[PDB]
Amino acid sequence: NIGRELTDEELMEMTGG
Amino acid sequence: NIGRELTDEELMEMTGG
Amino acid sequence: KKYVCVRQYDLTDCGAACLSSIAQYYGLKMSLAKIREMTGTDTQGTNAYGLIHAAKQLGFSAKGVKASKEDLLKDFRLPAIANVIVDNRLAHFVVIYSIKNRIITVADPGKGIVRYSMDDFCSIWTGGLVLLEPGEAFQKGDYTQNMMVKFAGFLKPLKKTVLCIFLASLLYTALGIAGSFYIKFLFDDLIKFEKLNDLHIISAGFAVIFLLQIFLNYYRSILVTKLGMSIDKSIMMEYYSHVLKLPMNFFNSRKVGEIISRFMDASKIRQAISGATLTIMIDTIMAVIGGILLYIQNSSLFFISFIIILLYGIIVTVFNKPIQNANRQIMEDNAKLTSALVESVKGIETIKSFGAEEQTEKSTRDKIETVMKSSFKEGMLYINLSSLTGIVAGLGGIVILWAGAYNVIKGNMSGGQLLAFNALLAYFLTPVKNLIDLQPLIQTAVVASNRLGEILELATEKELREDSDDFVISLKGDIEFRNVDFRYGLRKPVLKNINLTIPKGKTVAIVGESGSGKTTLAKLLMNFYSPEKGDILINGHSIKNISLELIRKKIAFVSQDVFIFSGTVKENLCLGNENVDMDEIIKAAKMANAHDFIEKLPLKYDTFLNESGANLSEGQKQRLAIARALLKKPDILILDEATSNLDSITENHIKDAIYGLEDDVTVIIIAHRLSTIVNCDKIYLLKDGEIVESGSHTELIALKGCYFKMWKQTE
Amino acid sequence: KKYVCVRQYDLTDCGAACLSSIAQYYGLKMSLAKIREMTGTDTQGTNAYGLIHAAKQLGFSAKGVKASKEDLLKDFRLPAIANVIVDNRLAHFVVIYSIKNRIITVADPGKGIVRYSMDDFCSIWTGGLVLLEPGEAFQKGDYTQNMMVKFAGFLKPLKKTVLCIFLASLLYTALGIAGSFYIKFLFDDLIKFEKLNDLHIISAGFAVIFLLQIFLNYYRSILVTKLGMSIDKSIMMEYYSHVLKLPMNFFNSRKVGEIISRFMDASKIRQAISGATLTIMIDTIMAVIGGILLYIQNSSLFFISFIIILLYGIIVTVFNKPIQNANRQIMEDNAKLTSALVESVKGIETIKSFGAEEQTEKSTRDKIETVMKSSFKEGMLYINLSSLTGIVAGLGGIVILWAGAYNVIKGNMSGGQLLAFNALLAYFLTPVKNLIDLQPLIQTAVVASNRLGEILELATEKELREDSDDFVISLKGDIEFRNVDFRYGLRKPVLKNINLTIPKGKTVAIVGESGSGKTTLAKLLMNFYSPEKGDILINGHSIKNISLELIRKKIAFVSQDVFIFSGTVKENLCLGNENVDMDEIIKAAKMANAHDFIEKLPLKYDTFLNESGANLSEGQKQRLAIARALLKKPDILILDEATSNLDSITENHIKDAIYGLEDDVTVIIIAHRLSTIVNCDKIYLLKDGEIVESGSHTELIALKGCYFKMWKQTE
Ligand SMILES: Nc1ncnc2c1ncn2[C@@H]1O[C@H](COP(=O)(O)OP(=O)(O)OP(=O)(O)O)[C@@H](O)[C@H]1O
Ligand SMILES: Nc1ncnc2c1ncn2[C@@H]1O[C@H](COP(=O)(O)OP(=O)(O)OP(=O)(O)O)[C@@H](O)[C@H]1O
Ligand SMILES: [Mg+2]
Ligand SMILES: [Mg+2]
Repeated sequence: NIGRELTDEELMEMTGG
Repeated sequence: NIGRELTDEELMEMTGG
Repeated sequence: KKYVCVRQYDLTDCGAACLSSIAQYYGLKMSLAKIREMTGTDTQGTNAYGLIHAAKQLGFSAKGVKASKEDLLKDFRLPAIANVIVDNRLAHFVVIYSIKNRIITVADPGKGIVRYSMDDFCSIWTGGLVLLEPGEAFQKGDYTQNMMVKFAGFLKPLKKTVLCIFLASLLYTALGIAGSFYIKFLFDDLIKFEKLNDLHIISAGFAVIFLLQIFLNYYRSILVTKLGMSIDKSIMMEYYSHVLKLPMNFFNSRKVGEIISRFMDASKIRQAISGATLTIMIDTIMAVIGGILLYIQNSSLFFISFIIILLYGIIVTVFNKPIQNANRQIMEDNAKLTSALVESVKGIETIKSFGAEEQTEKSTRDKIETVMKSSFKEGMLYINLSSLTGIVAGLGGIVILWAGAYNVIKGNMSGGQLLAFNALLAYFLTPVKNLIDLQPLIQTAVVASNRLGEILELATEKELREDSDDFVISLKGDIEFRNVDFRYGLRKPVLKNINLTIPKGKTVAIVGESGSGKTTLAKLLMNFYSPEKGDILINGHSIKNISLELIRKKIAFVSQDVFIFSGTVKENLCLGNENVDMDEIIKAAKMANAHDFIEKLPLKYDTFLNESGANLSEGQKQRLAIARALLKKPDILILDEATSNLDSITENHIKDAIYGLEDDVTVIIIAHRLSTIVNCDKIYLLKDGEIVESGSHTELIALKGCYFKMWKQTE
Repeated sequence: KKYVCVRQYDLTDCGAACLSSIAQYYGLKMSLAKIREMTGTDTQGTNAYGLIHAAKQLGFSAKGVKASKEDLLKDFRLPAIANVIVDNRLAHFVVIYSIKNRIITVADPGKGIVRYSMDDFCSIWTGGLVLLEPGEAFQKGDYTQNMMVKFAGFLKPLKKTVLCIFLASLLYTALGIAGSFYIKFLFDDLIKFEKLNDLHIISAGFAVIFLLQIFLNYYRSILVTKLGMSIDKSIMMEYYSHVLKLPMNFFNSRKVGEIISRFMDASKIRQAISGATLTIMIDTIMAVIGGILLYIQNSSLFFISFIIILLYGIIVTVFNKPIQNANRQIMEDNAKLTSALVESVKGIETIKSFGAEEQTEKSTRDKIETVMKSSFKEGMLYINLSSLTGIVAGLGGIVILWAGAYNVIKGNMSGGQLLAFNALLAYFLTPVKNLIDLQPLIQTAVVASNRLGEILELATEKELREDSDDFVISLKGDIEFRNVDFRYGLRKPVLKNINLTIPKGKTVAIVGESGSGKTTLAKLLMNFYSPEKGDILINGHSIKNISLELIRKKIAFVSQDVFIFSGTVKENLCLGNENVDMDEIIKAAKMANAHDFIEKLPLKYDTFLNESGANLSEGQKQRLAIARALLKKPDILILDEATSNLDSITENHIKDAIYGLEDDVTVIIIAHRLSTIVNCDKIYLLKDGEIVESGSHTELIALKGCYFKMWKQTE
C-alpha cells in the first residue's frame, strides 16, 4: 500500500479524544 | 439562671449549619 | 460526490464521528451509540486498534499505516483518517478528503469542514494514516429511525390541550384585528363629525374586547405552561427509567456529566415538541390572513412590507451561522478557565508551599483575557446584527408612512386607513418574524433529539439475558471458572485462561499483586460483564443457566470504594428488600461491630446521613457496608476491602463473625495484606492474571514457590 | 424596638449570622466573615461552645442552658439563640425574639422573620438555648465599611468613557424627539395642503436623523461593552489576587464552590457599578424632558399617563417579593434533585448489586414533581404579573387616545398633536419603567457586594508575621518543639504538651496511629498555621523571628495526596523557581527512580498531562511528587506517604539514595507501616496527642513498652 504496515503493539499507541 | 449550667462535652455535640 | 461530516456529540467521540462520516460518504448510516460500542470508546480516548477492528467487523477493509511526507505519491485511497495534535495539547482525529495544489480539505468533528495548507497541516499532525476500502460484505442502507416523530408521539394523548390553544389563538387574532381597526373608525367618522355620543359608545365598546383578549392570553399561558411541564416530566421519566436499565459497560465507557446533561436536554427537545409546532401552526394562518387584509388595504404598501421582511430574513440567514460559531468558541474557551480555578483552589496547599502565586495569577489572567476576547467577538456580531435590523426596520417604517402620505396626496385611499395599515403591520410582521427566527431553534432541537434519542435505541440487560427460573432454586454448590478469558474493553486481556475450583462451604482467599485483576474476577462472578470465551459453572450449569435476579439477590459484594447514600441509616441498611424486622438489623450491627457507635448518634436509627455520609469515619462506612452485606443473608459473600481499617480487635470480631455462620455459604475474600488471611482452607495466589498456587498454607509453604517469596517481601 | 435579621451568605453560616443579628439588635455591627473567624465555623457546622466563646471574646456574657418546654417561666433574657431541626433533615440555628400569647417571633437566617406556634415550635426544636447578656465589656459601634464606595472607585480612572456615553445618550434622545414630532408635521400641513415637493423634502430630512441615531447607538453600545468588560476584568483580577494571599485557615474553613461563586459575583456587582449608575443618570434627564414636553402639549393626558405609570409601579412593587420567594424555593428544590442524580450515577454499581432500581425511580419522581410544582408556582406568578401589566398598558393606551379625541372634538388641541403625544409616550414611559425595574437589581447587587467585598477586608499571611530575617540566611541547626499546643479550631486539641528534639543533620521517623496527629505536626513545621502555646526553636531562633520566605523556600513537604497540575511535566518539576538547568532535573529523576518510564511517553518532556495527570499511575504520581520536592534541594525535607506504592525494589533504591546525601539536611519521615522504618537514627512514637517513646530501635525494643507492644503484629 502506501507504506509498511505498523505492528499492533505500536498501533495501540495511537490515541484519540 | 433559667436552668443548671450545661457541660462542655455535650456542648461539643450541639452543632449548627 | 458531496462531502459529509458528522459533528461529535460529546468530547471523546473523534473515532466514532470519523467512522460515521466515512460511512455516510460511502452510503451506510448507522446509529452513533452503536458505533461507539463497536469502536470500544472509553473516557480517556479511542485507540486506533479499536477503530480498525470496528471497521473490519463492520465490513470495511482497513489498515493503520505510518506516513512521513508521502501524501504526494498517487499510492493512496481517499478519504482517509488521520490523527492530529492541537498545538501539543491533546490528541484529536480528523479525516482528509482530497489534496490537490498543496491545499487540503479535512473534516474535523470539533468544527466541521476546515481548509488547510500543506505546511501548517504537516506541522499539525505527527504521523499515522487509517485507510478504509469498501469490502464485498459492505451493504449500503439506512439504520437510524427518525426520533423526532418518536418524541413527538407524546402529543398523541394531548390533542385536547393543543386544540384549545389553537382555538384560543384564533380568537385572540380575531379580537386583535378589531383593536387594530379601531383607530381607522376613530379618524374617519368620529372626528370629521363631532358625534361625541358615538365616541363615548365606541370607545367603551372597543375596550371590553381587549379584556377578552387578555383573558384568552391568560388561558393560553396556563395551558402552554401545563403542557410544557407535562412533556418535560414525561421525557425525563422515560430517559431516567431507560438509563437505569442499561448495562455496566455503558456507565464505565462514559462520564457522569455526559449522562446528566440529557436531563437538561429534555427542555431543549420539548421546545420543539411543544412550542415550535403550535407557534408555526397558528402563525402561518395568522400571517396569511394578515397579509390578505393588508392586500385588501393597499398593494404598494404590502409590497414594501414584503420587501422589508425579505431583507430582514436575508440578514438573519446570513448572520445566523457566525453566531453559533462564536457561541461554540466561547463555550470552549470559558470551559478552560473554570478548570484552572478549581484546580488552583484544590491544590492551594502545594501552590503556597512552592510559592507559585505569581505564576498562577499570571496564567489565569491570560485565560480571562481570551474569554473576554471571545465575548467581545460575540458582542461585535450581535451589535452588527442589531444595527442592521434596526436600520431596516426604521427605514421600512419611514418609507411606509411616506408612501401612504403620497398615495393620500393623489388620493388612492382614505387618510385614516394609513393608521389602520400601520396598526396591522405589527400583526403581519410578528408571525413571519417568528417563523424566520424559528430555524436555529429547529436545528438545535433536531441535533438535541439525535443526541438524546440515540441512547434509547441501546439494549438493556434483561433482553440480553436468557431464561433459567424454570429449574433454579438457589445458588449453592461448587463454582468452576473454566477457560475464562475477559477483556476490559479493546485493550490487552487483563484476565487469562483459568481453571478455578471453589468447593462447597469453604473460605476462599484470593490474593495477588495490586495491579493484578482481583476485583474484576468478583465482577464477572456477579455477571456485570460477559466473558468472550469460557464459562462459569454452578452445579454443572453455566452462566447462561442462572437467572439474573437470583444472581443479584443471592450474592453480596462489598465494594473497595464504599458509597453511602444520602438519607437515614435505616434506609441504607435495608434497601432493595422491605418487610424486614428490626432484629435482623440489630444482629447485623452486632456482628458488624456497628451497634457501638450508632447509639452515640443523636437518633437511634433515624439519623439523617447528609453529604453522602461524609461526616462518618471510613471505618464506620465499612461497618455499614458489612451490615448491609450480611443483612441480605446471601448465598455468596464476596468481601473486597473490609479489613482496610481496624482497631487491632475489630478484625478479630469480624473474623469471629465470618466463622460464625453454621451454614455452607461460601465467603470469598480479596486480600491485599496477608496477615488478615490466616488459617484459611483455600488460598489462590495470582500473578499476571493467572492463579499459580492452589492449596492450603502448609504445603505451599513447603512448596518453596512465589508465595513464600511474597512473604519474604511483606515481612 | 426594631427587629433585625441577617441572611446567611453560605449554607453552613447559621451561628455567625445569628450572632450578628443579636449584635445588630444590641447595637454592635461587625463583619460577618470576621465573626465566622471568631465562631470557628467549619464545613460541617458551628458548635454551641464556639458561639459561647465568640460571645465572651466579643464582650457578651453567654450561657448555654438546656430546656424542656420551659419557655413560659420568666427571668430569662430574650432574644436567645435556639437550635432547630427541619422535619428530621438537618440542624439549623434560629433566634427567638418575643414570647406572648403562645405565639412566637423567630428570625431564621434562611428566610427572615417567620411566625411560629407553641406546639409546632416545641415539636420542631429538641432542646438547647444560648442566652446572651450585654456585659460591661460591650461597647456599641459600627465596624462595617460601605462596600459600594469602594467598587465604584474603579470608575474613577475611566471618566472619558462614561462622559462620551452620556453625551451619546443625550444626543440619541434629542434626535429621537424630532423623529417623534415628525408625524405632527406629516398629518397637519403636508396632507391638508397638497405640498408634494415639501413632502419629498421633509421625508428625506427626517430619515438622516434616524441614521445618526443608529450610529450613536452603535458607538454607545461599543463604549458600554468595553467599559463593562474592563470593569469585570479588573474586579475579577483584584479578587483572585487577594484570595491567593489569604491564610490556610480561610481555605480549610470553606469549600471550593464558595470561593468560585464570587467570580460570577463580579458580573452582578458590575451590573450595578456600570449599568445602574449610567442608566439612572440618563433616564432621569430624558424622563424629565419628556414629561416637560408632554405637559407643554396637554395637561390631562400627562396626568392620565402619570396615573398609568403609578399603577404600573404599584403592581411591580407589590409583586416583587413573591417572585424572589418562588425563585429561592426553585433554587433550593433544584439543588436537591441534582444531588440524587449524581449519587445515583456514581453509585450505580451498588444499585445494580442490591437491585434497588424501582426505589430510585420512585424517589427521583417525587423530587422532579416538587421541582415542577415550584416552577409552576413561579410561572403562575409571572402570568399574573404580566396579565396585570398588560391590562394597565392597554387601558392606558385606550384612555389616552379617547381623551385626545375628546380634546380634538372640543377643540383643545389640533388633531396631529395627539399622534405626537402618543409617540412621545414611549420616550416618557420607557425611562421611568427602567428606573422602576432597576430597584431589585440594586438590592441584589448591594447584597452581592456585601457578600464579595466582605472577604477583601481580611488580613493576609504577610501582615501577621514579624518582618525580621537578618540573623538567619539558612535553615540549619537544631529543631526543638517546646510544650507546643495546637488546636485545629474550636474542638478538642489534637496536640498536647510535647517536647521534641530533632538533632543536627539527623534522619528522624515520626510514627503514630492513623487517628493520631502526624501531618498536622509537619504543617506546623511548614507554618501553615500558628501555634497557640509553646514555641518552635531552630538553632536558637523562633519561627516568628525568621522570615516566611526562607521557610517557604528552604523547606519541602511531600503532601499525602500527590496533586499533579495540568500542563507540561517540565513546568511541574520546576515551578516557582525558574532559570533552572536540565541536568539537575535528570539526576533528580534518577534520584526518584522515575527517569526510567519517561521515555515511554510519546514526548520526552513536552508531553501535556491532561486531566491533572489522571492517566498516570499512583506510583508515577508519587515519583513525580518526589522529583518536584527534591528539585528544590531543601534544608528540611518532609516525606509523608512516599512508600505507599511499592514494587519491592523502589523503596530499596529510595532508601539507598537517601542514605547517599552527604549533607547535613534534616529528613523527617512519617511512617504508617512499622517495617518501613528500619535502623532509623531516631523514632518518635506519638499517641494520646503526645510523644511517648523517644529512642533508637534497640533500646526501645529492650525497653518493653508501647513500641514493642505494637510489634506484637507484623511477625
Ligand atoms: N478503569 C479501570 N478500572 C479498574 N481497573 C482497570 C481499569 N482499566 C484497566 N484496569 C485494569 O483491570 C484490573 C483491575 O484490577 P482489580 O480492580 O481487580 O485490582 P485491585 O487489587 O482492586 O487494585 P487496583 O484497583 O488498585 O487496580 C487491573 O489490571 C487494572 O490495571
Ligand atoms: N478537617 C480536618 N482535616 C484534617 N485533619 C483534621 C480535620 N479535622 C480534624 N482533624 C484532625 O487533625 C489530625 C490530623 O492528623 P492527620 O490525620 O493529618 O495525620 P495523618 O497521618 O495524615 O492521618 P491520615 O493519614 O489518616 O490523614 C487528626 O486528629 C484529625 O482527626
Ligand atoms: Mg482495589
Ligand atoms: Mg494523612
